[PDB]
Amino acid sequence: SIMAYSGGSVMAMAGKECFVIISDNRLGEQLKTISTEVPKLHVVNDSIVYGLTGLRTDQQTFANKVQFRTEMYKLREERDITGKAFAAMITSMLYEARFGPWFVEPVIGSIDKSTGEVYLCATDLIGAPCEPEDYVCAGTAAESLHGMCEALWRPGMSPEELFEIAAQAMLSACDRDSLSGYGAVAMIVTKDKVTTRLIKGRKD
Amino acid sequence: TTILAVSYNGGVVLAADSRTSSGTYVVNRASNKLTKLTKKIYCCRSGSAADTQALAERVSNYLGSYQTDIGAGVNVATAANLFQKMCYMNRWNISAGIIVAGYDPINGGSVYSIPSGGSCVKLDYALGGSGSIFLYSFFDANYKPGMSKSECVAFCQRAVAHAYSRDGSSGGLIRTITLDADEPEDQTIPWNRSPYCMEKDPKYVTQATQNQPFSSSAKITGNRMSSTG
Amino acid sequence: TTILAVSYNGGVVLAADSRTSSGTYVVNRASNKLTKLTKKIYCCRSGSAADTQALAERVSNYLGSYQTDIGAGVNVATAANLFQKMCYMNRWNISAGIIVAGYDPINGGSVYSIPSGGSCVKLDYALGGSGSIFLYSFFDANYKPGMSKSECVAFCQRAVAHAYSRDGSSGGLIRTITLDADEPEDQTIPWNRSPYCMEKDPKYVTQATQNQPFSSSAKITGNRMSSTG
Amino acid sequence: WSPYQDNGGTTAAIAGKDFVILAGDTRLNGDFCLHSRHDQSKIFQLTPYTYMASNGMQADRLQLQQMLKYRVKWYKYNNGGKVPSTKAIAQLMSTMLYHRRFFPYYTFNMVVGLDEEGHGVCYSYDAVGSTEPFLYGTRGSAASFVEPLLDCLINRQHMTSQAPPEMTKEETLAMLKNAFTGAAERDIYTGDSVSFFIITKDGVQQESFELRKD
Amino acid sequence: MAETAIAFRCKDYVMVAAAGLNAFYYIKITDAEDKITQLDTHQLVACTGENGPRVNFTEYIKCNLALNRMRQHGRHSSCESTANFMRNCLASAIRSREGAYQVNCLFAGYDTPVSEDDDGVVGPQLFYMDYLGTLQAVPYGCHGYGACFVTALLDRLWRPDLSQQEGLELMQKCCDEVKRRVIISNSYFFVKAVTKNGVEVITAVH
Amino acid sequence: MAETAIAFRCKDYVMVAAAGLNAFYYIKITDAEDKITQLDTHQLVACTGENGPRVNFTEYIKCNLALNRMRQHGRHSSCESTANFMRNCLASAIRSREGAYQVNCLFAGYDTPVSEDDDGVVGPQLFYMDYLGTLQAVPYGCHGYGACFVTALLDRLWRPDLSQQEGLELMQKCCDEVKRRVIISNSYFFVKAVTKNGVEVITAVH
Amino acid sequence: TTTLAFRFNGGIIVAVDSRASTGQYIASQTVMKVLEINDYLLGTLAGGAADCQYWERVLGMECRLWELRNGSRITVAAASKILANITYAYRNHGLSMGTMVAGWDQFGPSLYYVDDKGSRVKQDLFSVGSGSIYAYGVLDTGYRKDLSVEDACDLARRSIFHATYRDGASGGIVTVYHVHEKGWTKISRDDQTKLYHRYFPS
Amino acid sequence: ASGGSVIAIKYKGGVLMAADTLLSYGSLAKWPNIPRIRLLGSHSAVCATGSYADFQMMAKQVEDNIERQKMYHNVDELSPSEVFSYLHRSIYQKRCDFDPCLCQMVFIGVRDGETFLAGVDDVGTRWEDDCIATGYGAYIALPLLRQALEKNPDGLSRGEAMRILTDCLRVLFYRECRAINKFQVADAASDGVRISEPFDVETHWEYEGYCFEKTAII
Amino acid sequence: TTIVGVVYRDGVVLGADTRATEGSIVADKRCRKIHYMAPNIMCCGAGTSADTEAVTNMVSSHLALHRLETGKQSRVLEALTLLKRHLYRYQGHVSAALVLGGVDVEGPFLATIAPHGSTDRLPFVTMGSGSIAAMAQLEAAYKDNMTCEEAKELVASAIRKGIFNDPYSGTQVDVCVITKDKTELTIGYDKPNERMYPRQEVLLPPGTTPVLKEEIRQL
Ligand SMILES: O=C(Nc1ccc(F)c(-c2ccn3c(N4CCOCC4)cnc3n2)c1)N1CCCC1
Repeated sequence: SIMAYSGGSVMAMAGKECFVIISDNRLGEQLKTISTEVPKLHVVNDSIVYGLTGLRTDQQTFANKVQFRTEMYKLREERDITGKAFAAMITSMLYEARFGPWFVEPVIGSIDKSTGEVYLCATDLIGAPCEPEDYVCAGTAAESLHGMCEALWRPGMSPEELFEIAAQAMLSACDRDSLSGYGAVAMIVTKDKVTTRLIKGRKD
Repeated sequence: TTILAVSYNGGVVLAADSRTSSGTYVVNRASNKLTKLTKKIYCCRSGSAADTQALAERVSNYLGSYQTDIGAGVNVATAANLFQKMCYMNRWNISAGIIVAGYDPINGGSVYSIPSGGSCVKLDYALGGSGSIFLYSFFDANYKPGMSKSECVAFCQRAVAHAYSRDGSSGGLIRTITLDADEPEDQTIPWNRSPYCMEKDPKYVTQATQNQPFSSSAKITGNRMSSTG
Repeated sequence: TTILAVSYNGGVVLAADSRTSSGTYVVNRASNKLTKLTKKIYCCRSGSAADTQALAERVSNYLGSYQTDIGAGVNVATAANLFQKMCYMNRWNISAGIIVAGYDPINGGSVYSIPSGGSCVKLDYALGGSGSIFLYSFFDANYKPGMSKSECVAFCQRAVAHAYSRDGSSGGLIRTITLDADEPEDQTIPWNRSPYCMEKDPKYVTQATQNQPFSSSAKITGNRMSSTG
Repeated sequence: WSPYQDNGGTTAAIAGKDFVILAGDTRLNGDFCLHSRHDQSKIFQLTPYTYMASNGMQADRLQLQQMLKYRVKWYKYNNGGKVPSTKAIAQLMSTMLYHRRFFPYYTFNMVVGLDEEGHGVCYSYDAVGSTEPFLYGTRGSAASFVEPLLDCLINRQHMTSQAPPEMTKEETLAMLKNAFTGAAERDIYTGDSVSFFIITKDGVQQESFELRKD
Repeated sequence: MAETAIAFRCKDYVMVAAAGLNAFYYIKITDAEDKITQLDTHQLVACTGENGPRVNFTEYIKCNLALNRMRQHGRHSSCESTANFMRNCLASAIRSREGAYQVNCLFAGYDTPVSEDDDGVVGPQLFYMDYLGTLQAVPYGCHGYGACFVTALLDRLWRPDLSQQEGLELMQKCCDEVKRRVIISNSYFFVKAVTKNGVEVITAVH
Repeated sequence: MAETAIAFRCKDYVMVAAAGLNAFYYIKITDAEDKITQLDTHQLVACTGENGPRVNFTEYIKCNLALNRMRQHGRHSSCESTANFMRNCLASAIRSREGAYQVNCLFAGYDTPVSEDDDGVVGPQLFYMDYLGTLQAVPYGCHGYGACFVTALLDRLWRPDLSQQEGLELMQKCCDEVKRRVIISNSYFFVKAVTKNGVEVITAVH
Repeated sequence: TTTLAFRFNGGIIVAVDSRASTGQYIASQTVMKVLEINDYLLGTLAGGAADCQYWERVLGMECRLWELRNGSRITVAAASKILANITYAYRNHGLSMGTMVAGWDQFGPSLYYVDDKGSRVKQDLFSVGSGSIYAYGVLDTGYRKDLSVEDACDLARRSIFHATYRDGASGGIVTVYHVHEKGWTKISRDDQTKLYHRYFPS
Repeated sequence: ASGGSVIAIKYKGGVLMAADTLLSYGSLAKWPNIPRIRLLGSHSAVCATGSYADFQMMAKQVEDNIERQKMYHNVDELSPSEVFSYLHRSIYQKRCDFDPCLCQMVFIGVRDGETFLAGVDDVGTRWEDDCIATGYGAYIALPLLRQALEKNPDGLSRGEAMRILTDCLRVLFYRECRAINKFQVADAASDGVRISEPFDVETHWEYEGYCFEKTAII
Repeated sequence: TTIVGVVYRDGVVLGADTRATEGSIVADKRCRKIHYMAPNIMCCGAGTSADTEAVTNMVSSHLALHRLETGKQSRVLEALTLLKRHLYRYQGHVSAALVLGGVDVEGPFLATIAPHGSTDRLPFVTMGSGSIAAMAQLEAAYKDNMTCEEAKELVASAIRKGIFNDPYSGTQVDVCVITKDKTELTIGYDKPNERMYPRQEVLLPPGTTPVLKEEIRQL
């Protein structure tokens, strides 16, 4: 698979007036591990963080194309792009390539700075948005992450609680995936503050 | 799909079944394969519903523009020739068995088969679709040209019914339309009033003796229809 | 190939065209697809001539041995059941649409279609071969059971003729054979005396107006048949 | 025509110190439809102390089940009434699966039961009989969801907290009820009910439990 | 894959090795083709694939870097900059009619302060690049069949603080391990290093 | 093909070299596996393929030859005889369910007079054998990627009358030319020779 | 899988990882990849876990039957051959199994690699499995004949560790054995994440 | 030659099975007068979707096995369960020989009170349920039959079970291509299995939305 | 997916399940498959979610732009023709299967657009994986001139057939009632699959997961 080549999984999770987005750290070529210090998270602004899974080339190209679009937006619009608009922009960008797609699966966490209402959006490689109340994931450990997140996740979780279940999900799911792990960088976004945490996991 | 168009004196009868099938499931039970091009020129559409609908809409639009700009009626030959060009141009891309038929006051009733190659043949009658292959022998045997308008309609309905009774890919309603000097008469025969079906034909009431009770004799009696007997 | 067998009261009529074709060339113009198994049990052979001849000879030989050792006539059911076993055992190796039909004094006239799967269906009439597909609608419309021996032969010949008029893969002579309590009556209708052909049907005398002289009018007249006109 | 068909469903087992809870959902799905919500073919008693759970293709699970039932019956006769240990049945299952490795049973088996010392154990298998004794196991459509969750909640390897006491029969049952409820929600081929079997020294105590019917 | 390239980065140099082997099917055309192209005074790329793409890629980068200096009045671009220029060029190519450049690069460099005002990275830089356009900063990395042998050896023996001398010894163990273990005869390695002073060609190690 | 075997025959010895390389995909498992199996006191076979067939073939020949001596009261079979025995065994196999033995042999031997009455060939014998069962007497011959290199070099430098010493020099040139030119690392060659006196293992040449 | 053995003056070290991986999903992190054929013989399993487990168990049966029939322990040569004869018989039946037979017989320590294609190679050092390419880099650089048993286990354990760190298909518990004149002893069984924090303390 | 869909449902004191009386040969509707439901000994009936030839052979093999055992040894006739067990093992053996019985049987029976209903696939998948269907019956009819069992959880009366079968046959007629509007219903009750004389179902075709003017493309 | 439309006396009812799936896995339990096309036109989508989203958005936008040009409520035929022509152009590579319901001045208008750009204008339609199950309920229970309640209940019944009998369909019935005047989109009209077993809250207290580094940033 072209999507499983580089490895890496990403997951995002909605709490009360906060979200956690967490990527593993591995970069690979099939089974050979190139680096153990390649988190897949990108910070658009205070309120939006996204991960890209899939073919590392395209994670990097797509992430650049997005950085271009979000910075142009910031100059033209004279404001930070919102999670909804950012997600919509990213589906537009992925669907521009329907026939010859980007091998990326973006996971977007966002938070409205005023309302405190959390927006997650995973996307497939051709832009199909998936916008659930609870959690989204992508990458090589996605089958195993869905299981962990379904089990551990509750609705109205505080940031600290949410981080723990996201970390335990990402770590436990990555322990059953050859192509993801070497711990995780998680990022706990609130209205007030953005915590970033490197999480100790296996070396495997 | 079963489509046919026969000529009577004044004009033509187009007739179709009403079933589109994704192979072995009936997606639509009440399709209208008789597709208007002008007031008095219809086509019957067999093959890819997508392809024939697209062509019929393209050709209908060209004929409408043409009719406005010449400021006269369109000839059936014109409709057939446009349809042939499109069916030929795209013969590798589309699956489209078309029958253009209609009335113009110059040539009266005309029928053109435009089959899958993009040949255009002007005929007294045309058959088309999966179900066509059933009717060639039906027409050879029972079709007599120089029918009344009424007889052609009754015959076209009896034909379509004979085809859809055997073709699995054909079924449902029999739609006809008569195109002549008069206002077009569409009519829709529902399957429960079809002129023929095998289910009601007394020929096929007695069941094949396939089952047959365990007997002390090679004499075939009937099917075993009760465990007690 | 067109083969059929209908039942009348006393017995059965098998009928068949006479053409074996290597696709588009007629290898044999006068084949006999009505193949004796016993005195009064024939089969009609469709598909691989090699495969059906081989089966018909195998089954004929088993039936002859059987008839010798039971010291009585063979039932058509027996012939059908043997032919089914062989056509089923080898269903992947052979291409063989068979119709076993015959007379036995127990069950009178009997027809069995053994199509390509190795199904064995006991029927009032059976159709087989490339040409069968033309006849299903012909029978549905024109076949009436409880025919005379003479009417069945006339009908069976008219049928085979209607099939071989439209099927390229069928043609030539129409061979029939009546099997009943009386001595078997084979007869062979040559193509020049066939009860139907499209070439002689007045319906198809007037040619399609395909050619059409270069004119100053949209009025379709006829085909251009002279360079001077 | 494929000789193979995946009939979906998940099995899971968890061993404690005196017992195994063995669980398997009851939906038997065909091609794009579902055949039954009440298929009990997934779990099969070999001995009072030893059960086999079996996923993938039903028809092969049903053959394999009978093939083992008759090897186990022969063992009773040849070993003077003595029923084979869970360990013996686990090697037998490895051996029987491998003997078919040139037209393999499309069946992801577990053998689950008490060992020599009364302690529970689960042998999970691949297609061709590679196994190991473990204290839990999962096979089937939702195995990839349930196995990480069981790793997390039993082994706790990424937790600084002190390991909870032991996990009783009722806590272990509850953990599986939860794990299946999750799998049923997210796996489209797991659902309807879970049959739980609670193998103990005393005897097998079995209770059904409802999942999302969709 | 036939031609192994090795690089690692220490406090005050990046060391790059690359197998001389040029081959045609099973015939060694030469054991001494230099795969390490100097892009600027303080930048080079051990590029490994067939000669055709390897040259057409490295020359295109080298010429566009020189062009960018001509137009930027002799301003020497950073290593992050040319690494990203190189990956964008490789990545552009995988969605082009031409197809991918089938070349795997280790792009090594020493970033010096380019003025009084330069607040940027000082020191050695090393970037692993796949043919696809995967760019990753690494302390060491390898392409080729020998990659995994040397990558493991370097995990074991590489420290960030080795001398230029401990680096030669280490590079010789890496090269020797490719010779011992890969069936493709990588009998001669070109070894270069980038220091504050620039590219130097190491002849001791081969 | 990876593993090159070379042999040539002079007035009073056959010299056989075979590459030590055993490989798994691109990983040298060892550079020093002996491909040259002694079949009798004055007979040996540089056999080159994967280890599985090479051993199963050579051992089968060796055991049948030994069995044939046990039953023939210690009579040492001629080289033509074992060459033909071997080719019939290879040829039988290409029409078997098992498939061909994927092994290429150079079967070298010295025929000594086996009694007072022996009127047969005296002296060194060399037989090229394809995996298919092609047997051909040759003055010299080679299997492997290096075959055509060494075959040309021998066409140039081989005389029928070389000393044991001029043969060592020549076998070194042959081995060296494989190392120089084949991309597959054949870094160590086992060299054996058959003389009147028997098999001797040449250590000088490698 | 990563799995290495080597001969040295103290005898044979055998070291293995513990992970069974179907390329992507980790089936198990606790697979025993050293089969203890008899008291003086060790197999290693790589490739198809079933194929190796089955055929090493057969080998173990032939080795035990040998000991019953002949009243003496089988040689490593003969045990490696028995397995090479199986894998050669099944050479075009798509077995996947790279194996090492390591033992101490009458003729001292012997180590053989045995492939799925019937290869049977006798050398002083091997590594087998997806992570061999990694193990070999560490193993070849640190390998001498004159190693102490302590230092030979260290080398082995580090060599497996460095494969587990880099190979996706390799991981879990780094088990090390020592084959000596008195048989084999299981030296150590260490988790490869604990080994990371031992070998790289910072 | 192929059988279309079979549908079956348990009612209070028996099982109804229904099938079109049609064998198709591809698209072609070859024979509309085929008795597709077959009685197996005294208690059981069987009907198959798929190769009529494979059904004809299997049904023969089974029906012999039942009559032989009963007649040779003075034993009680095989139960529905046991006849079905034999049919299942037979079909699975054929898929293990790569000579499959390329049809999905539905199997009904009643010994005493004991009411048996089960399905078996080409590959030897088998399932008992309160309603079974094969072919397009599985995709079309099952949803409706299952809904009728969910609504009447105590159990259906013969009338309610017949009303729902008839409504499923109507839909199969509308939506299965290779169908005719001529059915037979096997009814396994205590006395044994009866097969109905063939019947048709009333069909609605005159919705105002099926008129020529609405359904027109142009 | 199972999406359903019926024409009733006063308008159209559309119906959809809610389960989105990545392969064999439910990505979103409560995703909305009934898309706004215009004030008087809705459009349920099956097939490739990306394509259904893109084609439905593209058209709704064109209809909106065209509504400013005409000053005239968008006709369901205009919507239908824009989807057909788009889908046809792409030869089914844009794999959007659609159920377009609306009520213009010509009256209730319900149609399918197949991915290849075929249309069937019918009084009851189904698309998606659970189309056949749903259609069985519709063929069994549809009559002409249903009340709004009869029609909503029938559509929910049809969707439920997909939910329970198709694996790709699930969760709840979203229903939409387009009448001449207004468009009422009821989300979870029917929720047959509530909660079996209340979620066992596994408690992981803060500091459970070991953390190497931590950067806090205040805003
Ligand atoms: O490695 C082998 N020999 C050898 C022989 C036969 C084999 F089957 C396999 C082999 C095969 C699949 N292996 C896996 N797979 C890969 C693919 O991803 C999933 C997990 C993991 N490990 C594996 N090792 C190894 N040797 C290296 C040099 C000496 C011999």
